[PDB]
Order: sequence, then structure tokens, then C-alpha cells
Amino acid sequence: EYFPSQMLRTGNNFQFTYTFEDVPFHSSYAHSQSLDRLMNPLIDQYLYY
Amino acid sequence: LKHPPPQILIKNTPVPADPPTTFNQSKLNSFITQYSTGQVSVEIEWELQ
Repeated sequence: EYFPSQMLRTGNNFQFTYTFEDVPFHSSYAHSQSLDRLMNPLIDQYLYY
Repeated sequence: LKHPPPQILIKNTPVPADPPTTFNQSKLNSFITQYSTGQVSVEIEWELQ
């Protein structure tokens, strides 16, 4: 009750608008590759293990 | 001469023979046997005493 508020009888209406801040797109997709399978399956590496 | 007429270098560009159909990393050692011919002109102006 310590905030300013609008009072409405039966003939009154209320409205406001709002803008969202920049936010990343929700990712609505599934990956067709897995993280451990990003290599070319034909070719050898030049690194050694 | 401190700055003599510059030396002129010429080479035939290597043309490989047919590579294998499976990839191999080593440099190709098979080429088409090849040579070239042509004409060359040189003109010099000489000062006389």
C-alpha cells in the first residue's frame, strides 16, 4: 500500500508495455554430430600418442 | 660491378604422373618426363671512346 497504484471503477481500464532486453536465441535443435566425432574418418593425424 | 647484371633462373614446372586413388601423405616422386626449348635475345649498348 506504500506504492502508487491506479484505482479502477467498472468503466476504467489499465495497460502498459514492456521491452525485453537482448537475450540469446533459445536453441531449438539437436546436434547431428557428437563432440568426440568431429574428425575426418578417412585420414590419419600427424600427431602421436 | 657492385650491382652486376642480375642472374636469370629458369626451371620446368613439375607435372605429376597419376597419383594413387587412396590418400598418402608422402610427397609424390613420380612425374612425366619433360623438357623445353625456345629462343632468347640479349641486346647491349656500348659507349665508345
